[PDB]
Amino acid sequence: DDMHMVIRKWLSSSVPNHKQMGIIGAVTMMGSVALIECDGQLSTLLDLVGFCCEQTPEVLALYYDELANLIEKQKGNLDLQLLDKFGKSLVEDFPNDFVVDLSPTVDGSFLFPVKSLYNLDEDETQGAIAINLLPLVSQKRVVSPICLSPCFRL
Amino acid sequence: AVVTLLLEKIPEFFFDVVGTFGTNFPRLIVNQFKW
Repeated sequence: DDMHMVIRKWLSSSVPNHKQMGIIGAVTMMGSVALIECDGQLSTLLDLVGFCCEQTPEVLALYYDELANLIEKQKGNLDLQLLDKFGKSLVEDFPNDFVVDLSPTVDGSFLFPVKSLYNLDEDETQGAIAINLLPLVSQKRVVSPICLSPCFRL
Repeated sequence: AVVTLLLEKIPEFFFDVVGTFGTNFPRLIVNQFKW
């Protein structure tokens, strides 16, 4: 945890890299806590991870991917309560990133709307259509942590 | 409060900070780097 405290510098940004290595180390040290006194050093050195995640870029997506790899690697262990404390605010960021609407046949603006005229690709196996993966994809410019692939993996 | 001041900052109790209050004025100051 002092190495990741050193990675706190890495997480802060030593160079063009080391922020990535920070989150790989952070989630790896986190999964060792998944199977108190060390719960406080966990959350303080987690808030920097949330900070770099709160910073705009794909460094949030990497935090998502890493939590996905942690659930994938240790499945029988890692009880539900500990990981729920870790991610329930990262899971629930997908189905409300944009999909809270009612009639998805409209376009809104759907910025750069090439598929305002042909939306709603072929699945049809549902009973509601709120935005259905369209509106976050509209504006898109995302690294698909945004109700998309790395977030769906978690 | 102010960025160089004392009362809301670590320098309020730094006039009588001790070896135990060393990493206490440095605790609230140490909180100002997360996020």
